[PDB]
Amino acid sequence: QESVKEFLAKAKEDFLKKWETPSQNTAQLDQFDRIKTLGTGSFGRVMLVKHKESGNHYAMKILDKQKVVKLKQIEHTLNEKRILQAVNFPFLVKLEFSFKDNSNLYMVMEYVAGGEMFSHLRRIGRFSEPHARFYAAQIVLTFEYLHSLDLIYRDLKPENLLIDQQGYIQVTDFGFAKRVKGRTWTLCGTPEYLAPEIILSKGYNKAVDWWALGVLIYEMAAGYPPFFADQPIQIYEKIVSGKVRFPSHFSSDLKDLLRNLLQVDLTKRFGNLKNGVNDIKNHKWFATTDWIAIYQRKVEAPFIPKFKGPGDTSNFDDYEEEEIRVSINEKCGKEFTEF
Amino acid sequence: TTYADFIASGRTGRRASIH
Ligand SMILES: Nc1ncnc2c1ncn2[C@@H]1O[C@H](COP(=O)(O)OP(=O)(O)NP(=O)(O)O)[C@@H](O)[C@H]1O
Ligand SMILES: [Mg+2]
Ligand SMILES: [Mg+2]
Repeated sequence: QESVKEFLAKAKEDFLKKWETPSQNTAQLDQFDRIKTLGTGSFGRVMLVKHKESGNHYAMKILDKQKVVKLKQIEHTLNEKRILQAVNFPFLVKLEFSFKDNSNLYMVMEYVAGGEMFSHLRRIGRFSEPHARFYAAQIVLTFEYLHSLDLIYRDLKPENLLIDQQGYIQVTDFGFAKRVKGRTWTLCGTPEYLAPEIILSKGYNKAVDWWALGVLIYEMAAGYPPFFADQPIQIYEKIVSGKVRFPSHFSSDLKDLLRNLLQVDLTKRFGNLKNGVNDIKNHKWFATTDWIAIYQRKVEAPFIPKFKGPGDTSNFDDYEEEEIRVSINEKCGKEFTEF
Repeated sequence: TTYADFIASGRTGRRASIH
């Protein structure tokens, strides 16, 4: 209790220095050879690249400025980079470089070669409770860290969780991360993971991350989400109804934890009560969890992904490749001045 | 089964964010 309090105080001091004076322009495009796409999204893609002078591999997120502007994502993109360059935690992907050119924004991260949790989860089907609990503990600690800095993460899902070479989680995709001391209103996230208060255009706070943790633990342990359908609208209807059914194999402890996380009533949702994150850490489902040992990465991982060597992408799906164009004219220069 | 209904649904692949 005393060690954590001090740890968090120092962590905030470190974060605030970088939040106040962010790193900028720490590489350029011709310092890397682009190899293969690791994942695609609405504003661009993430590519495996090799840094020429070091020989190191990295994962380069490329965002088309014009697409960002068209989708009204300027502030979110500025949030993403400002926050990711300032944070430091064992389960958060490291931003190694960032820069921009006439056409694009670039965030170059450590390459996490084990692939998305998503792919392993879908292939294997579901994770056992101890396997799911190992991952869940890392997310609990990560949210304790992020929330202490007044950050809301807002996109927890297996697609945004990478497995590292030691079998631990690296959270990626800070696209919707935001530093906020009051409530906020943006409808964003991923449909299956949205808390009811997001859907109902209520203001909301960090409690939405704890709801999303409930969804993640359920999906990890069940192999499917607690609220699923063919279309987002049908998903939202189910979320707002709030009724959750559990697989026959779920432990009583798991069901109890999930009823308290997937709680529509904010005055009752775990992570949001007087005792905060401790209601979760002290829950019976987590009785076997050594929280400090997880933080220190001393716990044996349930699953260690296959790695053939540097640059191996076997743990990722293949994607269609596209030329990276850079116009001779600067696009959206003023908008992205601080990036 | 709930599993079968999920696997037959259109949202078993990677899910994009919404904004
Ligand atoms: N550091 C990394 N190491 C390895 N793979 C990564 C890394 N960062 C991203 N990826 C892969 O690239 C994908 C896309 O990155 P992401 O930052 O989630 O893009 P996005 O456009 O914000 N997607 P979303 O908002 O979830 O629809 C991820 O799902 C991973 O498969
Ligand atoms: Mg993503
Ligand atoms: Mg995103």
